[PDB]
Amino acid sequence: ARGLGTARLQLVEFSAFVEPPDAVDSYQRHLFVHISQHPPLESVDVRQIYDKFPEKKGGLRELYDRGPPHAFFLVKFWADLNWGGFYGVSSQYESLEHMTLTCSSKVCSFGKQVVEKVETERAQLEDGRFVYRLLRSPMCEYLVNFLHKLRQLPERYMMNSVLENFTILQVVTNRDTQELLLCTAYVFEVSTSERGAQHHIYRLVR
Ligand SMILES: CCOC(=O)c1cnn2c(=O)cc(-c3ccc(C(F)(F)F)cc3)[nH]c12
Repeated sequence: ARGLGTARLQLVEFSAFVEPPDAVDSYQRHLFVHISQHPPLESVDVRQIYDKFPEKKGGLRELYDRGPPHAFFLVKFWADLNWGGFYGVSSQYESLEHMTLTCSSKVCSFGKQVVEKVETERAQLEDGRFVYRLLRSPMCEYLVNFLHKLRQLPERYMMNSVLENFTILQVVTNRDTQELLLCTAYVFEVSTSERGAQHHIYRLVR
């Protein structure tokens, strides 16, 4: 694996952003986190992140046991919290086979599920490949609220302390055959002021 994606499904873009209200006058947007995928990746042993994701039911541990392991990834984000209009999230996946996807996103706090978002995306055949777009989806209110509180902290190390207990688990399944296609675990730190968002993608091995 050389990127976030498998033989059956590749992540092309993900971004979490805000467009200030004056973007209508002159467009701009702030990216909190961003992955653009328009030598193999480093690996991380899954035991090292087991605590950040509750055992619970159908958690990282359970899903990873069912497999296949080449479908499991860890993304480390350095979020850019240096920026009040539209808060949005955009995702795009690609595949060679025609499928209907169910994308489940679970937000955890202190290894306890807080909110869950589930959506179904159908394929658009474009240039011999199938594309799945969910663009400009409104960011869930819990995380818009979280970002506002998070930016109020006076110290970067306090934001990292808070973000230590904050994880997202994203599961993409083939809706018709129910087989898992992709599972990404996301962990978070805050980027320093001058640096924008950054990420590091790893394969989850055990
Ligand atoms: C990481 C993968 O996320 C998703 O797949 C997804 C789906 N709905 N969704 C939101 O409705 C808000 C965020 C988000 C909001 C804020 C931040 C952060 F800036 F705090 F890091 C990160 C993700 N993320 C998501």
